[PDB]
Amino acid sequence: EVKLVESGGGLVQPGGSLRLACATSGFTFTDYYMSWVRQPPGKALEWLGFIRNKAKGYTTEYSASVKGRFTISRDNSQSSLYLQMNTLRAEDSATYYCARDHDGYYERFAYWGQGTLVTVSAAATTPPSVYPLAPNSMVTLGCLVKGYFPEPVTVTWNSGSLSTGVHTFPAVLSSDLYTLTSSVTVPSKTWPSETVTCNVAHPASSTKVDKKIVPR
Amino acid sequence: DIVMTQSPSSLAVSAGEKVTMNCKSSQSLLNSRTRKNYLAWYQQKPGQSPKLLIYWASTRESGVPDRFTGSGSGTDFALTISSVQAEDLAVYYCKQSYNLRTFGGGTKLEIKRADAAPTVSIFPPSSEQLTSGGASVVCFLNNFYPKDINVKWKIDGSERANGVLNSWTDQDSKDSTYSMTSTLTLTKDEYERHNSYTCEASHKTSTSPIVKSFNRNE
Ligand SMILES: C=CCO[C@]1(C(=O)O)C[C@@H](O[C@]2(C(=O)O)C[C@@H](O[C@]3(C(=O)O)C[C@@H](O)[C@@H](O)[C@@H]([C@H](O)CO)O3)[C@@H](O)[C@@H]([C@H](O)CO)O2)[C@@H](O)[C@@H]([C@H](O)CO)O1
Ligand SMILES: [Zn+2]
Repeated sequence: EVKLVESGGGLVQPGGSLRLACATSGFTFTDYYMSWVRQPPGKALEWLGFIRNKAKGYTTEYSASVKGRFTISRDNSQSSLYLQMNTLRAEDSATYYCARDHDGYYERFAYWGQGTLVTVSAAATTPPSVYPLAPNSMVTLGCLVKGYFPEPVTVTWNSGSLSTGVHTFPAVLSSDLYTLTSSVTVPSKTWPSETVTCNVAHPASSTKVDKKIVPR
Repeated sequence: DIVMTQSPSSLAVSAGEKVTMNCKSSQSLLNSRTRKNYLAWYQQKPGQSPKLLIYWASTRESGVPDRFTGSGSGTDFALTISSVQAEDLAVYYCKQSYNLRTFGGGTKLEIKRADAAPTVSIFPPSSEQLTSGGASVVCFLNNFYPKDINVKWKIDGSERANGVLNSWTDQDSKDSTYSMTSTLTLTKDEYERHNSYTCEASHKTSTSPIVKSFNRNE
């Protein structure tokens, strides 16, 4: 299938630089224009620029908001797309996606990466503490994932094998540290008789934690 | 400058109803040559990447349910959902590609459903957190409607407002409910000074608060 995958996202100091990369497969790379698009948390998509296909000789265009500060380039031998970002400021904090643009007929972004989150801040990387939230028909368990920076963190329950009845609440920032929690609801048949574990990852500190919810 | 604007900024619609959302360009997006309007519609569900629904104004991307219809021409465009389903919850963006590309500001579509009262549970601080010197007490208010809800924390029967952070999830793609977390954070020393820890949930589905409590004498 068509696969687009951004990477390189993370914490960078205001005034600093960062380059993202976008790995693609499943289609003829040189045929396509490629675009970058960003979305600050909670806000609208914004188109940033593109680099044209072979026929048009891989020229680049930028939106006025990043022209002269961002550079796009591609590696056709590898089917890769890049974004060089410079003199970053807080307004640049956003999830950045690449998307498959024009092939010379269809006017459409048919395909999009999962996105990679960039945070522009002077605040330091801090790993989360992870705490078990333990207490009839249905029973509700949780994990409290507290004090981390920057975003994101992922939380799954039993390695992704518990999916429904999951609520992960949007982190809230206080004093330059985020906190979030996740809840899962399972029939008390299943618990504690059968284990429940939350798996928390914090890629900025490479943190991997499992917390078994044990009855008090 | 091609300026793209969308309206309404947000709206709520019950399942089965019609939804119309509009997209306005500041200059025509009709390539007089080809007679195609360079306007696409995208759908971004909560937590996901945007996804293509329509291009060239009215051409429906394969895989996209037929209840979605793009229409319009020149500077005015609409996306109409003939019969909304619970999974259609999302922000919808239009995007011109006539001169480079520019997204509109988006229309956030919420689902209206019947009122539903919240399921509340409370959790004491973990021994791991306490021994490190903090105490967070957590209430989940799960699967309710509408979104507006109030929680008050009572410690030994009295109200406390300092230290409480709330966070609502995006609406659920399946049942159209919200859920919210309320977290009260104390130091170990203050947590150890009291016994009754009470989370009270006030929602329009009842005149009577839903109250979940635990006493620190475990
Ligand atoms: C405005 C001049 C148009 O000349 C056309 C015509 O239809 O009148 C269109 C030309 O379009 C292309 C082409 O070689 O196919 C492609 C254009 O793509 C882009 C761009 O690279 O900026 C990107 C597309 O998404 C879209 O935004 C278009 C615009 O809507 C303008 O068409 O621009 C572009 O690369 C033009 C190029 O500027 C021409 O020098 O070329 C093309 O089909 C010509 C034809 O070669 C001669 O009649 O017709
Ligand atoms: Zn006290």
